[PDB]
Amino acid sequence: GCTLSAEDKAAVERSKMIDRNLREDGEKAAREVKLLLLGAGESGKNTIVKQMKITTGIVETHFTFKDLHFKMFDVGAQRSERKKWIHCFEGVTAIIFCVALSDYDLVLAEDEEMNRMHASMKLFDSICNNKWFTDTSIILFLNKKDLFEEKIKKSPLTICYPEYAGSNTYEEAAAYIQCQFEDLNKRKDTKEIYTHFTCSTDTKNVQFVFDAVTDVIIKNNLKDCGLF
Amino acid sequence: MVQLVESGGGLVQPGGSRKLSCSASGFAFSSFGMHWVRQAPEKGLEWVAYISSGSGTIYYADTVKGRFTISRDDPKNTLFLQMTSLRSEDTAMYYCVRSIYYYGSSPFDFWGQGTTLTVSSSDIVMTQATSSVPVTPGESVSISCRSSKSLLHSNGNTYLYWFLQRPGQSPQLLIYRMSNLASGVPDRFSGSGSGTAFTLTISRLEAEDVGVYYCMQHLEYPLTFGAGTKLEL
Amino acid sequence: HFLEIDKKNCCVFRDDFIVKVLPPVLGLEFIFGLLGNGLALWIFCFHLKSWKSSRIFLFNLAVADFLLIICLPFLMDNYVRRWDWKFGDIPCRLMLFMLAMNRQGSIIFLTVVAVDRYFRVVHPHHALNKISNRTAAIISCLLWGITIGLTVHLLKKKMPIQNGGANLCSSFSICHTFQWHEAMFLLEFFLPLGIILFCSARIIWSLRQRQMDRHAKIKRAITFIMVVAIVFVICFLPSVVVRIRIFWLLHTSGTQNCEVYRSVDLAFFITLSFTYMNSMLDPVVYYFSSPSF
Amino acid sequence: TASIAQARKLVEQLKMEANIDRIKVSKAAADLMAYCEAHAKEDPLLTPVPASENPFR
Amino acid sequence: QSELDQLRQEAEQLKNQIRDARKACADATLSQITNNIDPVGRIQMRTRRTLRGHLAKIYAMHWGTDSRLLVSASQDGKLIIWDSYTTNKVHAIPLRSSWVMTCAYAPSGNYVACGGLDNICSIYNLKTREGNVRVSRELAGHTGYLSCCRFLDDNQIVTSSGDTTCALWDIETGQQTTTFTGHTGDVMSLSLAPDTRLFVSGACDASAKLWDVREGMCRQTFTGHESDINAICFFPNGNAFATGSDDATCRLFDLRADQELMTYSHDNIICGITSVSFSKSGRLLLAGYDDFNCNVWDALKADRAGVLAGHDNRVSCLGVTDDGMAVATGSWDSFLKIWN
Ligand SMILES: C[C@@]1(c2ccccc2)OC(C(=O)O)=CC1=O
Repeated sequence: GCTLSAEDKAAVERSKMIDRNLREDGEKAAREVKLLLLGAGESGKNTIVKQMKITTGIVETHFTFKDLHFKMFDVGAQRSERKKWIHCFEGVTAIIFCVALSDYDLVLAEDEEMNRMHASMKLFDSICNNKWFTDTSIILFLNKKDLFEEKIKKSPLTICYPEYAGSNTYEEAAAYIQCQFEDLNKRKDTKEIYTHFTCSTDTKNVQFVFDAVTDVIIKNNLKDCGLF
Repeated sequence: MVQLVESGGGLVQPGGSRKLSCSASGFAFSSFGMHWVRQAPEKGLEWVAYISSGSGTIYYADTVKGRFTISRDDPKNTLFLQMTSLRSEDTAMYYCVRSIYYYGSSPFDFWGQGTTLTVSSSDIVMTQATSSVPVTPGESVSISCRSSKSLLHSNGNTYLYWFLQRPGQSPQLLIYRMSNLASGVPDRFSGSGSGTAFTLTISRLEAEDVGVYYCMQHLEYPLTFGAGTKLEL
Repeated sequence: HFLEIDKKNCCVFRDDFIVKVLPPVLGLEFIFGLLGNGLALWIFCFHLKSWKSSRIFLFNLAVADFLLIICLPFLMDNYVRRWDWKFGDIPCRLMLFMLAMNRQGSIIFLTVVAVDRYFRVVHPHHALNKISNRTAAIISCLLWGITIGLTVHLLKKKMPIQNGGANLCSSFSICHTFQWHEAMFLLEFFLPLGIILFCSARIIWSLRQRQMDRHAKIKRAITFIMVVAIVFVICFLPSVVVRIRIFWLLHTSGTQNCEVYRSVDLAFFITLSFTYMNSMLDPVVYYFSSPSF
Repeated sequence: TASIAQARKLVEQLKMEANIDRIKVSKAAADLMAYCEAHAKEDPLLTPVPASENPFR
Repeated sequence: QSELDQLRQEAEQLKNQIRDARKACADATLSQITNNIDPVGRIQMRTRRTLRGHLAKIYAMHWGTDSRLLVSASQDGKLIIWDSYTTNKVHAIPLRSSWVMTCAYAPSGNYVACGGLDNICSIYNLKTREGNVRVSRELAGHTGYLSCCRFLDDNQIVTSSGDTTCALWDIETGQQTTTFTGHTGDVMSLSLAPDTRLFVSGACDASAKLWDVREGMCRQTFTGHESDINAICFFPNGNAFATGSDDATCRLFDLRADQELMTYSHDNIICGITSVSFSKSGRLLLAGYDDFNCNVWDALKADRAGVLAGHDNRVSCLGVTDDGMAVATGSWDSFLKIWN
């Protein structure tokens, strides 16, 4: 009150101005959508990023669509332990996962016994059933589907899945893959998985992402009222 | 480089009006408070008006209350001073001063190069009894300033400022809050005091220290300057 | 014989069925509403941690309902003694202002909640859906000011006037001058009903068009949205219907002959407890029957 | 022979920490106790100060 | 594959003789001697200030040497300098990368540092002839995220990284003067000795190492923990340090005895330690936990002497002023509290 000198009052006014600027920046940040991009290096993250946007560390990509501002965060460059920094992304709107369909017959360079598809399944299981993402929806992308159609004839799907008992029909194999991936999650009530099939689709990927984000945002809005 | 350039002034008839403006460059204008300081042709400094960062706070001297108005244009980095009903006692050199306020900052650190205005035809009292101290190079000289009211505050700060005005130059800040050296000031200067009696000590006197020394209080809003003490070689 | 002149010609009736029917149901309403509203109140003030833009409106609804409930042990003694007000003169006009203010405030705060849910469901990306707690407070203050301004004229009126050895404390009497209070009674039900119906139909239409119906919590939200409209209509329709009947009788037969309003007056005063029962019913629909509380 | 260099470096490092001298645990315990006793009166946390000289009063 | 097996066996015997020497030099236990001293009373510290303005989780804080100013880093992409006496905000520095994990304040008070998932340590000059804070230097050597950084002086800074390495930097030239490469896991924390000639680092391989700043070599290695070490701090004397890990225990190590001295654990505490610090005299050991509260330990008797409660989320950082007057805690609930 009146017990402050002139310089003290001026410092208080400066602090108030800083507070106003901080609140404005916080509101501007809160008006925007955060997404985490995960997957294998060759699984098709780069083509997804290129479709959305039409050295080491963390790579941010910013794009707009129907007046909504998105920013994707790519953490593929961090080779360190994932559990020490994965808690920093708690609170993202959704997680985008990319899996290459043409990986069912390929194997990793490090281990020939360890095929790429099972490694992708292990990573998906670890990410989905995580203590930090128990309420975060996952957008799943299956990219190399024309190559999948080409390779489903010469190389049967039974190579990756010994217990597969279906025909070599393309949509049947795709349905089997999607069902196998969608069965890793153990919440089934707090988490929903959106699966889409994209090879070179134009603006279909962005529209699908926008629809999934709107569906997540509606259910988040219904949390504030309390009727959800 | 930091630069403050004022423009305007000249010759004004009594009772007329005129606006002075100051253009700033080389620093973040919108983060600083700004002051107008006056200089009579033979007398000392006299505070006029102040505007804070964000224009939230504005203060005026008693003699210019109502007649003068002060405004700032942040996007253009320009400060304004509109004067109305000018009197014969308004003739002076008008300086523009920048000041920033936070813990450990140095207010009144940079002064502009003022412009001459010519017109045709309670408060803390700061006293500098000595008006002339003839000196010789290499000698240690002390300059004393005393205040009617105690400048010590309950927070442990003593709001006393020392300034130096070389011949044909704008005033320069030397000591802020009674003990702290300004960034460019050499270490030969030293400040001390206790509440009411204050002193500035110059050691290993050079030939560039010839000028008028002023003491200022920053405790109460009507900032007041003591009559300067001139050093002659 | 039943004619009276409070300030104009106005029939007034004293009936025996009121003493039999109103005290029990009104006491049950009072106790249940007091319990529920107080419980929700001290859960809100203590157990909650973070306050959002919708819980502020819900808390305003709770305090309005609590204020309406706490001020009706005194009209129990005006019903058990036929029509007899022994509490004075100020405690009549003051509580009439209380009731006519809290009822409208409660209706406004159901409308606000309905509009909020509409904007959060149908327009997910909108500035209204993200507003700080400092704007909800000022909106609440403005709405309270609106309801107080619309109710304030009830504080200056000629209350306890002797008719046959008893004093009357009732702003709902069968007169003919078109008092503004009856217009407010009709207007506080017509427009809010339309707003609620529109904002409810659009929510289910959007939730069905976007195909969230397979989710169980979406179905629970849909049914708890239908419950609000059903409760509002069943609590506020009969009073308006009987008032319209009374107005039609006044326009056709005229006020020259009383004793033709004997049944409609009793029906209106019996059904007017449904508005009070609404304040008892809505705390559990809005507060307790939610996944988070 | 890519990792032979780092294995030999590890062996050399272990040889370096092998020759480092050690003292008794009791001496270190006494040193820590003496340090804690000497500066006991200078710790404002275990010896609360009056509100006259408390900056956060 | 023959010489490698011989070298591994030689290392096994080297570790065996190190263990034997450590057992031989362990004549008594610090708990055995200390039992005769009088215990400290119950510690009743109450909140004195609450600093608000961060809109996301707070990850790091650091006190100034004047014991009045402090800097805090949060995920909202802002670096705030506080005046703890008046709760005034002195500066607000917007970071280029909002994924900050650490922050440091220079002893002279002229510079501040921060870093995180960008693998870059940024230096900000707080005292410019202008009225703003601007970036002075950026260090881009590490190939992993930066977990800790501490100023040696105005021109030297030491950083720890997720690439299992620690480095000493020259700020003027922006170059790596020295590199430390002993660890086999992610380095999570480091502490500077009072004389600033040695420093200790704790990594995810459940080990701590004592480094020589000048020679750039590992002097000693300390074991005993079972999980990743998240925090480390020297005893005020400089001859000991304390580590906190994910196995819900804190331990004290002696440099001269090359072994553990005490263990600070309770059977009903099962969450990991996030931060640890000492009091001015070294008698009190303050540790932040995942269970939303800090525990004050008697560093000489390993008995809990107080509790700091009042945070609604995980306590991520804490520090004690250089004069020992106050303790500050930061939490994931976006609030900073000053205790006394
Ligand atoms: C019947 C009435 C009443 C009854 C007894 C005492 C006061 C008021 O209840 C309403 C009301 O709450 O709106 C108006 C009334 O006249």
